[PDB]
Amino acid sequence: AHVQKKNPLKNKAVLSRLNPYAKAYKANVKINSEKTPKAAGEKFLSVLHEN
Amino acid sequence: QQDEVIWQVVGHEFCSYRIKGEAQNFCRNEYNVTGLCNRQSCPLANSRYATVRELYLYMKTIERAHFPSKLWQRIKLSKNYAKALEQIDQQLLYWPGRQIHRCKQRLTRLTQYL
Amino acid sequence: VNIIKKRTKPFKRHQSDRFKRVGESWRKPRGIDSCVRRRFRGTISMPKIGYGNNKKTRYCMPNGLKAFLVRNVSDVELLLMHNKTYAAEIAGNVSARKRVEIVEKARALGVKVTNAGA
Amino acid sequence: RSKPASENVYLKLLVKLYRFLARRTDSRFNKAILKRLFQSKTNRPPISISKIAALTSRKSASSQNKTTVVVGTVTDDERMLTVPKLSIAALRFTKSARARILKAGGEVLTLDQLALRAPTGSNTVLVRGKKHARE
Amino acid sequence: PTHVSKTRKLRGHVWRPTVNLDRLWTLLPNEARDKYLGKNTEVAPVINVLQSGYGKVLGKGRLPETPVIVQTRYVSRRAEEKIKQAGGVVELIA
Amino acid sequence: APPAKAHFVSTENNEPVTLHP
Amino acid sequence: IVAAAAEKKSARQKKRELIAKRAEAYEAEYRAAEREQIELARKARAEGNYFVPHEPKLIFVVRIRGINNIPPKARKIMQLLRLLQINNGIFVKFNKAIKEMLQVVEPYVTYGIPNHKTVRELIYKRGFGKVNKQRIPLSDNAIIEAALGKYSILSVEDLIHEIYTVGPNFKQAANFLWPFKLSSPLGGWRERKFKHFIEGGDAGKRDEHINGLVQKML
RNA sequence: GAAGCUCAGACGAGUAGGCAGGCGUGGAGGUUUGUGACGAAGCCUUGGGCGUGAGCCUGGGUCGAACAGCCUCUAGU
RNA sequence: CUGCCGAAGGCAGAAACUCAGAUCAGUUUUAUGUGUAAAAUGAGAGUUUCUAGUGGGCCAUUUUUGGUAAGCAGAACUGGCGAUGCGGGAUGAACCGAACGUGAGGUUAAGGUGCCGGAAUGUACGCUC
RNA sequence: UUUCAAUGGCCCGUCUACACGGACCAAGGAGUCUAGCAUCUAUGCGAGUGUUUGGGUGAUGAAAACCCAUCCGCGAAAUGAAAGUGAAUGCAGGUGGGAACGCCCUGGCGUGCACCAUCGACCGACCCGGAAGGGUUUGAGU
Repeated sequence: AHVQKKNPLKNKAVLSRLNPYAKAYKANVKINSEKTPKAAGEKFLSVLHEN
Repeated sequence: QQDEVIWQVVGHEFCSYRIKGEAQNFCRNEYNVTGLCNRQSCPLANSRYATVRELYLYMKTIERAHFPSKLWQRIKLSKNYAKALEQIDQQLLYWPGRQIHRCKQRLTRLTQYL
Repeated sequence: VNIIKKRTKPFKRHQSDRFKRVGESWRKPRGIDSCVRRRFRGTISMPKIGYGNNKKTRYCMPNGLKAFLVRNVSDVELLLMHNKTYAAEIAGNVSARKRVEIVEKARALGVKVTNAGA
Repeated sequence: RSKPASENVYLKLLVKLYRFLARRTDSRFNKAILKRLFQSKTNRPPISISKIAALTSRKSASSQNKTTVVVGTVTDDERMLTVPKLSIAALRFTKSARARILKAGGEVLTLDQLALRAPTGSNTVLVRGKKHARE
Repeated sequence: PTHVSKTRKLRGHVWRPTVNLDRLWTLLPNEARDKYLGKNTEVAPVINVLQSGYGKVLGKGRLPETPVIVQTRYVSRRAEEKIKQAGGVVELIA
Repeated sequence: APPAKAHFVSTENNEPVTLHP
Repeated sequence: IVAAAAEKKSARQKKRELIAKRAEAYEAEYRAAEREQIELARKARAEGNYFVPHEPKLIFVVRIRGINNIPPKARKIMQLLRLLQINNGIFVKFNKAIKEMLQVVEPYVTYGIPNHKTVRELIYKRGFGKVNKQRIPLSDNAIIEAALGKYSILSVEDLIHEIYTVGPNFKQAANFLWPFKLSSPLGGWRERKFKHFIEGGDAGKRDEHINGLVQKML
């Protein structure tokens, strides 16, 4: 048993065996869509651009 | 005395059919089935076996093993290579089937000799 | 399976190429400060256990059959069940009469002979 | 250690038998017998038939039909003038001890007969002879 | 055997004996023990430790209640009434 | 002692002061 | 025979979605943990206040000097850490006691906080379990369930969670894991390997820069 | 060859020293229906083969009368 | 001939048996003042017994006193050497890496990329005749 | 196999770098036998053990082998300067641990080898008493 070590990260079948969750993972998800809220306190800007 | 003590005195080292070499030993016994040193194959060191020579077949049993003259019984086959396979395997069905393949193969090689 | 030899050059005793009183057979150097024993650069190698060959092929000739020394027809007949893994080699002191008798016996056995044509 | 230092064929057979029994059963008794079979004579002192009789009929006793096992020689003790009904399985019995056991009382057995009767060691007292005794 | 020595691998590398009463009945043969021990006989068996090679008898062990005569040169102090409480007598041999 | 946990560090009370070596 | 085979297959299946649900839960927990740190930093920046992240409880230590010319004190410490070769890596529960211990072997090791990819990458590729004092690769979940089944660790994802988040059974999970035998870094080290990382060298603490080294190590 | 087979992992400088297994030489007991004047031993060889190694087998030539494997024993090894 | 274990400036090994332990650590925390006591990590820990070889010295390190044109002398610890081959420093008993079975591939350490010499007569900013 | 090309390679042993040996080759050549003692291992017997000082037989080679017999050696009893005396109280004494085993219903229970900690008695030599009894002295003792 286990005559050769197969890397799951290069062999899809081995990754499927060890991780029965890679079938539905959906790595790239939309969180930002477009409605980005620019948020930085003016005091933080002043102390940043200070001196 | 018994099969195993005969083995441990005879089978391991002391036998007129041992041929030791660099790392191996072979069997000249006219009774052996495989030509190698084993508990499964030595008829001196174990009970009833069968063997073939050039074709006449030796067979043994235990109740008269104290009488060497009638100990080994001989049956003669001079018909065909394929036929001989049926007599050999038929007479070894009711007998321990481990060495049927080795005996059959000896028949095949020795018929190839002929 | 095939045959792989880890090394082909045989180990010569140190300075056996300089002196004739020193034989070619390997002798392990014993001097405490000798270069050969301390294993410096460019020095003849020493027999190591790591130099051994594969067990499945060790003692096997290039054709894969281990050579078995044979003197008489009986020794020929012992290679009947081992003709696929052993090859009969005729002893050097066997006369011409027994040599031709043995070689035809092996040829009838279908057993390879490594010195048949002699 | 995995083999006895002796060349005795019958010791080898006994080692072979109890090697299988130790490795194929859960008998710590069988493991003990295999270990004591590998011990040497200096680690295998002889036990006296007097000591065996004392141990069987000791205090609460309850000797009953329990088989006495020693990996060694059961030497005889002439000092006691009677022998109780005893059953001992051992490597080797002296002729005096064997005759005294059989003529007046029970039976002697080899470790073979022990493996035949109590292969797991049930109802077996595992005695050992006195060590040191250096001279 | 020289072949199994160390140099074959170094090649290239530069009057009064005594007896205790526990053993007194051992001196008598098996027949005497069978025909006198454990039974009641008017005649009592005699043990001659002198003929067996013992000068003095000492006092380690017990005895069965069978009486017995002990012939000896010297006898131990309470070993005497060990015989007497066992029913025998120590008759001193010269 | 475990590693220091995340907490808050209010600076409206003590605004950061510039330090120069 | 058919009933036993069906019973085996069923229970093994019920174990499979159990692994799937656990792995999904851990992945969601990681994303929710990173989202909350970003939200905490953003709101602090918006209010003008400051926010201090949690100091990570996990540390990855790589030994970078050979077995020669090492003082016995540092030799014993790395023996305790099981760093018996160069390039050997270990996960350690960074706490108060570990910090001063690493302050002594600082010239001989480099350590930093690993991220999720690093701890996932290491276990999948360099992960060898210590079973019966033998080095057995983690080629299946049978090894993990049979060796760490008494701590509710049943798969590689479970082991990754127990290591990355420093769970209650972190000691048992780490001790089950043979030290990582990493290769020499592709591209090489810096000009000098035995200065402090802060001085342009490679030894000592390097915090979030251990990930860059590990990518070359693997 | 239960003195065996099989699976797995780790390991590999080495003086003093300790332990274990093997190669070779003379002679003895047992065995090999053992080899030999159609050529034993020995010797030479740019031939071939085996073993990590000690060493072993073999082709050709020379040569002329004895020699060897296996298990033990033994030593002026 | 080969293999394994392997020092020493009371050791290493062998055998006989404890406990699946809180049993030890050339270690770090906690508490009391390098001592002691009671968390981290690692390791299976041990006890009596006998029996080979050695008990030297060189080099450097940090702690002191006596010192002088000037070095120097005497202590304690630490390691390296000694039993240790390999890469580099043109070469080397003490300098920088690295502890050695036979090989294939990949990647480095130290040091290097004008030629001898495998590798940029690379990029960027200054100094010097 | 010879040879060339590139790379590497200081002459071996001894003795504390030097120094001493080394022109070459063949043969010979150095931890042996024996007496005692000790550890360990193996074999036989076992409170016993040891035939070969001796005797008998051995005919097929007879310096071998086989058989037989009383002494005697070591052990079975130790202590004391010596005369001497000269061992299970209590299952040949108990307590705890303890291998193995059994019993159930993991554990508990028995059960206890060897051995180890304890422990009482006994044999003595020492002391007091006139054998009993009292020491908390002692021996690689029961």
